[PDB]
Amino acid sequence: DDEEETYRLWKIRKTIMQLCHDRGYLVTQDELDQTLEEFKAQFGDKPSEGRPRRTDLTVLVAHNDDPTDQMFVFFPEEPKVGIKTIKVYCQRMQEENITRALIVVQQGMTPSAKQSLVDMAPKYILEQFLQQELLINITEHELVPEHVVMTKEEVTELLARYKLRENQLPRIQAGDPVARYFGIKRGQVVKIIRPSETAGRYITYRLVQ
Amino acid sequence: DREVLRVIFPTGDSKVVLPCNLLRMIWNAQKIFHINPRLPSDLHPIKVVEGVKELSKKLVIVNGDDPLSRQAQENATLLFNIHLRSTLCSRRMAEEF
Amino acid sequence: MFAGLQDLGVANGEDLKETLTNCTEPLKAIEQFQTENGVLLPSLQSALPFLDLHGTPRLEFHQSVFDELRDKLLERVSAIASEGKAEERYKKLEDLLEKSFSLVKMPSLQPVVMCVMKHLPKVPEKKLKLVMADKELYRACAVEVKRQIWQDNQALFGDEVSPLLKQYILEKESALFSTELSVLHNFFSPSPKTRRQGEVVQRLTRMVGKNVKLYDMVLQFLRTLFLRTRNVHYCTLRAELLMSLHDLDVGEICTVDPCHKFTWCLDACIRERFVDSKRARELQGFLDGVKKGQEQVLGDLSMILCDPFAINTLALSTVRHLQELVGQETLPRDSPDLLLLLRLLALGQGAWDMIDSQVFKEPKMEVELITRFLPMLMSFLVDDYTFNVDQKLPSYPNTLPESFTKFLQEQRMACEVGLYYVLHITKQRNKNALLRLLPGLVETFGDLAFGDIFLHLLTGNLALLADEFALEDFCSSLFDGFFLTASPRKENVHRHALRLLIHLHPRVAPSKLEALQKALEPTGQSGEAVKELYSQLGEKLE
Amino acid sequence: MLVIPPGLSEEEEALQKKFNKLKKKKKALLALKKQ
Amino acid sequence: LSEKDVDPVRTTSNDIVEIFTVLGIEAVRKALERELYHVISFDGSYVN
Repeated sequence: DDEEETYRLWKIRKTIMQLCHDRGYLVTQDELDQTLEEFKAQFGDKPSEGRPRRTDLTVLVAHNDDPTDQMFVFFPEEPKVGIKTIKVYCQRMQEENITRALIVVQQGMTPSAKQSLVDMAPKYILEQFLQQELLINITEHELVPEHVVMTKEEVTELLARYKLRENQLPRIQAGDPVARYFGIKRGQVVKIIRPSETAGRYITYRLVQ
Repeated sequence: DREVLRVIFPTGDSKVVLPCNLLRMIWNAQKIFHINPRLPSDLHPIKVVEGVKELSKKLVIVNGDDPLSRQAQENATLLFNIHLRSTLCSRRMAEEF
Repeated sequence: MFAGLQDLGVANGEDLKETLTNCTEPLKAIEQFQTENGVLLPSLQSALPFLDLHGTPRLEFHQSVFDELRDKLLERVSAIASEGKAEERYKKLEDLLEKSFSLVKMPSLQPVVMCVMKHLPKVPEKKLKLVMADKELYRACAVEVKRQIWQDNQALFGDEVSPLLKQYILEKESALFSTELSVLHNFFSPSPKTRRQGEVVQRLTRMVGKNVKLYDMVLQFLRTLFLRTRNVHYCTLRAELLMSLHDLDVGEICTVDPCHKFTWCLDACIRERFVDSKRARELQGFLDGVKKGQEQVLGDLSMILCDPFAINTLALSTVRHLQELVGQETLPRDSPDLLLLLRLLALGQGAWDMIDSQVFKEPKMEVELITRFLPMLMSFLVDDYTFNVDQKLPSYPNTLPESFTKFLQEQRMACEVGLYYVLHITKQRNKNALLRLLPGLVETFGDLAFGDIFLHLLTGNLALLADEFALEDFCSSLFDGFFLTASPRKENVHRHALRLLIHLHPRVAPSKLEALQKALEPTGQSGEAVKELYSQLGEKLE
Repeated sequence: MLVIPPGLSEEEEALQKKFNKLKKKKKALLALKKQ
Repeated sequence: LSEKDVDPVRTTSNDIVEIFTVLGIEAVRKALERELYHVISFDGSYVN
């Protein structure tokens, strides 16, 4: 179809913009809350073999604190992304000095492609995302409390204040949907804010591992 | 504090569990000191405000002067402080108690 | 303060004094004047003794009654402006205006006259001319009266517009010469919607209003002044005004603007910061849609295409398109979209030439550019890619062919394309490419590299190269090749170089810091901004 | 219509040669990396 | 949750494994707390 697929693409783009905004990337206010109509008028409103065909809505976004740090967001057309597509995306990233990518696949990418993706990690950081997982933003769900990523300095301050080694904190695994949403790696501590019915507000900490 | 309460408590459930029964203590003080709640009293509202502010300092859960410790202490006693300020108001101490 | 009262029969202070001068008993005449000529109401006459009794003279409540009747008249006429038959009531308001044009000169009733003039949609021409003769009457008149005045007053309209244009130029030159050398905040950083919401642009949109002739005359004044001063900001102001009027849905102005589709598409491209293929084809169709006998419209088109925001967006789109061609390994002749973009940018460059020369036809574009110069840019990019592969494979190609230098130093098109390619490769923080193309940057055609816009853009791009600015040799080569070629001669180049030095003073080594401070010493014949920059650097360095 | 001479210039021949050499280097690099 | 006209904020799942897979570890903790509270206070009893 075309209309429902247009709605799906618009929702996915809005989710990706919200995700980039949460990670601190410089996202303009207009594109963050763009309704369906301006998306239709900007991209073509005919994704099925038309103007808003994929690899046209891929977005490059620069970090707000440092303009030299950026991220690609790619939308491969093939349902099952293989080694060739990830290799060509890596080659595209080669021409630029930015090594952060976000691939939005439509189905399970091949195991060899995942192996290459995790192999190129030390130099090229990139994450996969099924298009199903981007049709909603799980952060707005009422069961998900507030997540904030803390710098290394305040993590050290926390550890010094409570005089505890980092392995004594509660753990959060890297496969956690919120952890993948925020793009956090092992060895990084996340502050979590919850409304507590007994105290009023509770702040806990989780170590990525 | 009212906005914060309406954020933390949806569905309008005003029943909570807290350490000190402030209303019962107020009633006990009224009966002990023979208030006679019909004549004007001798209690400056600024005295009530200053007393509440200084009382909030003493009720400590997290001990320390670090900004992290300060924030943790403020969060730990947030609900009780809101309840105390909503009970020991300047108007209530002069119109109801 | 009381002139014009004599016309209607209401005696003013002049005749009152002239009469009491040769009257022995002013009391009886004053009484008959205040009672008979004044309020002929027995109720007020009966009220007078009580008000005497309170000790508050008749003066105070007489003034209060006069003021309240004035207010009641103005409010009643305000209601009248929207009640009753339109034409008959408009003629009644015109009658009130022609009665009160004698009393307009007395300020205690002047607000009545100005309010009536404001309410009436079309003031009679003689009244408008008499109001224009006096400054106070003109300023007190509302926006409707100003609109009625400006339609026939060419010189007055231009004179009223001129301070806003001067303010726009002042703020534009304050932005182009600002010390905030940051990537996220540059000359073109704000979105077009924000820029059209500025004080100058909004004031222009308000004052032009919904009048076709006023909008056309503003456009013509902008064209004449842009031709006279070669100041590219006036084309930007014209585009901003038209787009703001379109946003406010001024149909009478959008309809009479032939470039409405073209200017709207260009504004969309600037807002999205990339001219896509669809918008490029739309622009091509609009340019080719100008029928025979309407070549003058082309001139307007060219004026829109010379807009610095549009120029920047088109240049960036062309540079990225060329890089995409290299990624596709496509020869530049093979891309019709590239040719369309080159035609658009050449038209933008030649807008002024077409406007002055009056030959309303697109300038010819020599093909040696596309056939030879662009392959040099593609070859430089391929050499960069080859060096990167060799780094990944088990020195840097920096040789500069003579053809590329010749076309950069002789072709304005090639000059601009190479300059924006330099900006792009510098944004990548690529020192080697910058130093390879610096000999090309040594000499440029048309001195477009010496313009304020390009110098600001280059400073913003180089702001990311503090680590390379920590090297004395890199700074020396950069300043000698590009900056010292024009900074001693051109004030703007010197000012921008000093801005870059101030922003990057602590990274530069003390020897090169002293070299920049000494060789670029301000001259008395230059502007005071250079001396202020020198004083700022002297204060901050120690 | 603008006159576009199809004849290859030194610039275009150099661009084609660099294209081909970059192709060979990319293929060799990918062969090395794939191992 | 991806379906249109379906609230993606107040929609729960009553199953903790699936909530853990979809929403996270704090969301599953909150859902587990709510499920325990419901199953304990259904009879009318109260636990701190």
